[PDB]
Amino acid sequence: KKDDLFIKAIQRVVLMMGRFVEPIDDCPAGNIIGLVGIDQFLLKTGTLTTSETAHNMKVMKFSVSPVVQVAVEVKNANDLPKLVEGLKRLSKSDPCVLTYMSESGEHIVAGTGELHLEICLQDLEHDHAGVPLKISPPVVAYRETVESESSQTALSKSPNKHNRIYLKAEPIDEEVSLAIENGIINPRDDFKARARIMADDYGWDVTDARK
Amino acid sequence: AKVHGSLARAGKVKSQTPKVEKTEKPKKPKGRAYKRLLYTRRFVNVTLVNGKRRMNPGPS
Amino acid sequence: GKGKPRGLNSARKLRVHRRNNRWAENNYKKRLLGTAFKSSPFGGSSHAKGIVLEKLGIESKQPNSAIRKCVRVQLIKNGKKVTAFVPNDGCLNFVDENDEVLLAGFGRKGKAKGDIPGVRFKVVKVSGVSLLALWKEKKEKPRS
Amino acid sequence: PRAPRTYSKTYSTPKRPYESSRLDAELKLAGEFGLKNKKEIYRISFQLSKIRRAARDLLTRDEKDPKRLFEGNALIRRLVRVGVLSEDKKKLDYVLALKVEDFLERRLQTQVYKLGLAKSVHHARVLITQRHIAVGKQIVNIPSFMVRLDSEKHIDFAPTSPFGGARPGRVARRNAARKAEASGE
Amino acid sequence: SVGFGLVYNSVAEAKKFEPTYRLVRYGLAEKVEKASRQQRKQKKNRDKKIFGTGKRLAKKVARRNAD
RNA sequence: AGGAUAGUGGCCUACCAUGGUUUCAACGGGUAACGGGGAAUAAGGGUUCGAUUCCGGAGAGGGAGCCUGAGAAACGGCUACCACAUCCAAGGAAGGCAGCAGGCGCGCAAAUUACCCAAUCCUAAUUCAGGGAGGUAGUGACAAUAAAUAACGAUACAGGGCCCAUUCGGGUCUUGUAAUUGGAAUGAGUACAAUGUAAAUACCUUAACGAGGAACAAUUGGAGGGCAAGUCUGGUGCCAGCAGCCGCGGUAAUUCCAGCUCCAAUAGCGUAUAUUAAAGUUGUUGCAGUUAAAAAGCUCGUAGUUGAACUUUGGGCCCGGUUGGCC
Ligand SMILES: CO[C@H]1[C@@H](O)[C@H](O)[C@H](OC[C@@]23C[C@@H]4[C@H](C)CC[C@H]4[C@@]4(C=O)C[C@@H]2C[C@@H](C(C)C)[C@@]34C(=O)O)O[C@@H]1C
Repeated sequence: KKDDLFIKAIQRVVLMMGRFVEPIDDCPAGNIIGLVGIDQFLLKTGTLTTSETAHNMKVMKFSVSPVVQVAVEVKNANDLPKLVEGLKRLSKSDPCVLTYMSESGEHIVAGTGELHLEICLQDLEHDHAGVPLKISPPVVAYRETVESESSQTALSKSPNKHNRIYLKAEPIDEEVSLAIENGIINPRDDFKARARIMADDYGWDVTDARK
Repeated sequence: AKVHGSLARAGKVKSQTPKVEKTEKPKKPKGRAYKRLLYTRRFVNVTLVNGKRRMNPGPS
Repeated sequence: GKGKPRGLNSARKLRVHRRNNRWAENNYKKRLLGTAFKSSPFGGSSHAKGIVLEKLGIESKQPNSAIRKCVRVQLIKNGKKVTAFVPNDGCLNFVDENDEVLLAGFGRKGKAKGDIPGVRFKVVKVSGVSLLALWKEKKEKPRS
Repeated sequence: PRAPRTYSKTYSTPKRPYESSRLDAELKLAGEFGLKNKKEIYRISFQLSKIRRAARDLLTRDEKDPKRLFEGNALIRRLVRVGVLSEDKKKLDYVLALKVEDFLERRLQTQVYKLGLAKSVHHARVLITQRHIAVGKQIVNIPSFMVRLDSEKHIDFAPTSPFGGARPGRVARRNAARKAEASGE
Repeated sequence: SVGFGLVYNSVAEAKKFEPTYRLVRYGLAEKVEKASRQQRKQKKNRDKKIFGTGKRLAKKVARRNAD
């Protein structure tokens, strides 16, 4: 597949010695070497080759996973887009942190531990952003569910006071709930086809499955 | 009026469209050749000149 | 007759008259007020990058009956909060809130187009990949 | 820095692009003269409009104007040179009445078919870019060469073409070469 | 093909009025052993940083870096 | 009148006098203002743009000052302040990329930290040295020029050929046709070799190769009207969505998604912003004002614009530049 293959070149080659950096004309195999010009399109890890038949080295599991979460938000509504980009900038800088947006519409940085959060806050304070940040414990995405088979058939008179809607509420089998997300019971499926597969393999009646 | 827009069912027709695969067609000559055949197709063997010259008439 | 100064050396009264009457053109007045630079979501720019705030569903104008699936977007360069209409079928599922999008002009020098009320921009590229390419499955949205 | 190089467009699109009248009028030219696109015919139209207008705002003057007589003879000179205006009828009215079809027969893609080797303008066209016309002693690889009445008695095959000689042909070698291995075991 | 043609009176006469690259093209005189243009600028500017021969400073850094 | 300057000059100083500019727009404000040659469009007038290859002006973060020198208020000179940043041993010291590249921010938006003085020139004590001045290459679908994607045979004959167009069972020497079939040619490309070149890559040249699906496959927008092109097939059912405007969608959509077919332009085609023509909707050319927007409530009046008629006419003559059926 043509996925994520970047046909580019090299801007400069550098061998590092302390903070000083110098251009390099060529570097043979089996050597530590640095280089520029690909940092913008790089994903903080990967394989660099001059061919498509070569393969990608195994993704380092890090053996240490980014787990601890803390929210991050902007001081000003006008300032929201300015330092929202810096999340990607820091994510490149360290090969573990994964900046994303949580299910609460809120941006979460996930670190390995406590002080790994410490290292990535002064850069947002000073280096990768200038605006201060409000740092708060993360908000989690709960949800509300029932199992207790609501007795009275619910009903609500429409604003016209002409129509009403009768209805009932009751639970769902847990594997069905997974299957709704897992796509086995898929809205893209035909109503007929999806009704057959959910009525027999999973506990359902063909009458309701067709509805 | 109505302002409580419902967006969950966006993409309704596309997400329910019957996915039909493109029918393979013989390779189309093009360039001077296309203008050649296009000129001929509309000035020598015009399949439908019914009533008047017609470019895209269906089954009728 | 004809109600205009017509002397051989009356060009002063003729030039100041045209100069004064020129202001009644809507297009000329915009240039000489700099309203595009001063009073506009775009400072004369043809496009602009923005960050999504919310995905809005707007009723169309009469007699049309549709929901237009716009996105409330903040402009990076001036912070103005606007709306943009995401074209083509779906393509609102293509974008997510708090993502990066490119907003272009929407066709009519202002003048909100079509049955869609209160929106004057359309989305072109989201996160750097063209929405049209995503619609035709030419490319895909990188997870960053 | 570097002195700028002057470049100008050689065509101009019609003001209303979509007119069935002028459209299929130019499709009739396209099919008859084997043009590729209508830029190829817009260019001749832009050249024609330029040349007629320059002769049009100059036809406003008397028969004894230095600009006319000096320019017009040169104008007619190239026209009679190429033959879009024939070797007779060398007058200014004939210039402004000159047809686009008149130009399109002075394209080298016309006269290649006319003196054989083609059996088709499109065969004539393709062999031109197939480097199979010797025009003078130099192969011309354009259709719109605007022939000035000289190479007509010089047009023939390329010296290096197998239709001119000296090469036994790419595939014509290939099939003959592998025929030796194909003749038996 | 069409080009220019220059014919001279003698080899040394040509060697004295012809550009060095033409001589190198014809093998009459070898290309000088010369480093690149960019490094030449570097060493020229490094020379600028020293005033004079620099033997006194080269010795001076030698003794001063000894302790 | 003096001072000062290279020199004139309120340019500065002393004293004097009360001027100077202004409704012909002074002054003040804005300028998304560097000026001009010019660029775009354009019947003609115009209108818009001019940061940008040329000519001047100004600036080298902001001001100010100054040495030097013929020439600088210079900044790839210096000092001070402000602002920023720079290494550090804390003691100091070093700074000006709007030069070349190149690296953040910013944005819709913009290329190599490449090679070379061979060319054009310029500088020097000068053939010789140097020049990120310039030139060459890399990126470059800014724009502009030319122009590959295909010929040639026979496929049910589904066409005036002909014995007067018969019986198209007859080469109907010409027109189209089943992705069924054959022989040529050709670059795109690959690369000997030369070569271009300062050295190269490309161009142009050229051996060996290099086409059958000639997968070496051309796309971009469309098909209700404007506006060229379907009332074709399936789905969708005022939903999705489309649509610059009108408008389509409410269960048989010529407009939505697709497929097929067709149309337009074509290595280009749309979209967005601005602008010109269209726009005689800015008006001098050349608008309109009773009712469509618009004749001021009426009159007076300065500036402005406009302003009756009238003065050497006529007649001759001579010299002297002509077209043509009387060269
Ligand atoms: C590798 O990075 C991964 C893992 O660390 C892990 O899977 C982590 O899980 C976090 C949560 C993921 C849940 C689903 C995606 C939907 C609901 C999400 C959660 C909210 O309650 C459950 C876990 C913990 C939550 C919290 C964070 C609010 C989640 C979240 O991301 O919001 O997500 C990050 C991106």
